Amino acid sequence: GQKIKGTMVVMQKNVLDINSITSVALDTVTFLASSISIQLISATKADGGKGKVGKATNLRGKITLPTIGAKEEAYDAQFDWDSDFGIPGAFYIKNYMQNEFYLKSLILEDIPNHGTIHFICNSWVYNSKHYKTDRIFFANNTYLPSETPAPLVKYREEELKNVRGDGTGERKEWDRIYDYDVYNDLGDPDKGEKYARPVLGGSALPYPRRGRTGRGKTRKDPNSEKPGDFVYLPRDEAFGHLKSSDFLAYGIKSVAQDVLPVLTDAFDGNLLSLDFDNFAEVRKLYEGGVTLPTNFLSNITPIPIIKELFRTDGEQFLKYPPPKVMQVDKSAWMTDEEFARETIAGLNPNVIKIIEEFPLSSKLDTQAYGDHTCIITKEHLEPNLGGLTVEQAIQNKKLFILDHHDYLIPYLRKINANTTKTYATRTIFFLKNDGTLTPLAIELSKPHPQGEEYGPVSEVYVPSSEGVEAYIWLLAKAYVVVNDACYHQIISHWLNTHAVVEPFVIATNRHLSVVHPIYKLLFPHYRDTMNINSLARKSLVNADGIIEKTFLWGRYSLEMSAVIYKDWVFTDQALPNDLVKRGVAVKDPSAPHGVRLLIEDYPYASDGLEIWDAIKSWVEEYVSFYYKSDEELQKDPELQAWWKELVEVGHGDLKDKPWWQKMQTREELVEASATLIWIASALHAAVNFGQYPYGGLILNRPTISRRFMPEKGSPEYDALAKNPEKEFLKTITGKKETLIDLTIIEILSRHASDEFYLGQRDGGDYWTSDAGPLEAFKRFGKNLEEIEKKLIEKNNDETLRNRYGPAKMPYTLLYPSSEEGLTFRGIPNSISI
Ligand SMILES: [Fe+3]
Repeated sequence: GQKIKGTMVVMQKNVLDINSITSVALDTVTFLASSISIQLISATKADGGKGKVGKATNLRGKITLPTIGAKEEAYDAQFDWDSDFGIPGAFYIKNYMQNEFYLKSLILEDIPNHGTIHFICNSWVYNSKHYKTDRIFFANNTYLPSETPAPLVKYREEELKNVRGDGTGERKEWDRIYDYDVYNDLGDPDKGEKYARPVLGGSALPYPRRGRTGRGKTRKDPNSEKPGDFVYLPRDEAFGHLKSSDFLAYGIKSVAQDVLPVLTDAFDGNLLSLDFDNFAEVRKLYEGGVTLPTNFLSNITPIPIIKELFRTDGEQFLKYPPPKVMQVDKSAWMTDEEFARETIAGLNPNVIKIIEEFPLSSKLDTQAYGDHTCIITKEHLEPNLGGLTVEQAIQNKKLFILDHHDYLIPYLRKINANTTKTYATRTIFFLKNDGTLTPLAIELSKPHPQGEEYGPVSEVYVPSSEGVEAYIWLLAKAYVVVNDACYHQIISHWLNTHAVVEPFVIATNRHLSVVHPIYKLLFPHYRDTMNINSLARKSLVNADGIIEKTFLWGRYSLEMSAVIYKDWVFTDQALPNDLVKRGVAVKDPSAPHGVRLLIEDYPYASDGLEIWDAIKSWVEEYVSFYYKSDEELQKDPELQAWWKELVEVGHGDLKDKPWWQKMQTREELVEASATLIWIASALHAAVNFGQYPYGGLILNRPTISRRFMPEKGSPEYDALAKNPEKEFLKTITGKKETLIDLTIIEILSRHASDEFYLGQRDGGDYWTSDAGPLEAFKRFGKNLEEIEKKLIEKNNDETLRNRYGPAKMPYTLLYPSSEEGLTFRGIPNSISI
């Protein structure tokens, strides 16, 4: 059997690059007798206990397959083999070109007595000289460890060592070394000792690990990593995009680095007035944009990813879309039904919980802070429409808190010590008999000037519809949104999804071979996570980044994630566990998902549960194809090393916590897997894709509070009485930070046209050999089609008002699919923004 037809498909560097090529470039084109060489490794025949490798073969072709793909080149080789080489199930490759190419696949056809073999690569191959060992790629055969080809056990073992790479050295672009390190690269201690931030990782501050980058330490701090112009992530975790509009992390680097300078100059040099006057000025943002004169612009130029990214037509511009929560009822945002609806069906839809006892305690110590008990008590909780006692309403599963109190208090002196004036809130909600919630009171806690020990200085507030007191209710509500928007951005979003998924991406690539059942299960749920977190570490959660300067906890934000993380339990992220812990549901096996929801028209948890079991059934089906027993899941060395390093290093600051699955069990594997995918896919989508639709109007979702509350016939109070729009505007997020906020969260809410949503979407039809899982993944994808149909139904039911509101905004967030753009819908597989 003479020649086996290999035919390789690839994408060139200039095609997945934001700048490279013209027309005629860095298009790298005429390939022949060396440019690329391939050796075939044997699955069947050995030399020792290692498959035969067979003769460097040049890529003697270059034309059409003819359905190759958009901007994909395909090569061809005729490999001279026989039979005593055996069947190939792996290959080594060498790039002799200057440029790297994106290798997609290699199909091995016309192999005698055997079928056409598939290699799914989706990896870049840089020049041969960058590598000690040449690139190895296995065929699409899923193999548990004690299921490897005996010529291939040593290449599989060898390949996982090279991805692991020792814990030394400064990492390069072309590398694929997954290793961990603490968050010690957020500060810039050398260019001022005020930009120095603490390490998030270890004894003192618990946190997950980030990808190791190995740059040099700082001059002033030997235990903190210097900044870099390039932040490293394992090469294949940074995805290119065939289209320029889809480099959204690049458009967010370019906000932080490029747009922000211009704004800083325009405000400073007064090309722009520093603060908004009416609420009609704020709405014009979305009606005509941020304008600036020709001469200023033609000098401070260009930043072209803010292209038809913001579609800034002509000139004298920057441009925002009208947010959905303002598209149809412009003032819907003021209404207490929209204020409370958004707790259940908004931007940050999972903080709220049941009230178990009353008064309402403080879980912080009295010798150091005091009596931080809630002063929302009994009197003001019995209103217009509220026949029950507080004691009947908790009895009846009708009274709810939004506690933004105790995590805030130790950090509040510190938060308020400069340009930001704020409270540590608490907010009681009543589930009205109509299925909707409403606010019954807000205690605003202020620090207390005679020390932390005689604090707080609390003030309760209740609904109002009269004169000036209307606006005091509004400002009381904004001091709660302010508290929540930064609990969102940081905890519900950065820590709970982005930050805690990183150790999973790293632990899977280091201990679970690219050929493993479970590597391939998890794998599509990691798409661009390491890339958006490396740019978040460089341009968003850094000393003076967009998150500190735009959101309330400021310089203390990420230090606060570490302490809130002291309480992060992985088990409770699973959506049943979550609901059951907050008390907005109970385990009722008679009920549809095995849980009865106490707030029954809670749109996030209602659609959520539908998507949770859709994920959990598939990973259970999948896992069953590969483990017929708990005792053979235990018998897997890679999997047990995956979970061992994950819980011990990855999230090692909680490594001795009692809730960690110990992976002795197939159901332990199934919930561990499903929780992860939930976090990566649906949770993240729930808390992220509704950021510009809801918080794209600072009125509706204010990020910073600059003044405190007007008291009683105060000059502040009479100024608010005179014109209340302006004093409100003076309390919340002022213009400059409104603009940087808005530009980030708009990009952050966009779906790239090349996005991979849950279902149907992985990389290739032949990502595995196994026919069972392939068809079990089309059924899971059909299942989501069906579930979307049930969700589309609940948004035509005009009975469920919580999924519409004063805002008239059908809660489209957990709809598993979507078109590109800034839809209020779609569930990607992963944290891709
Ligand atoms: Fe995100």
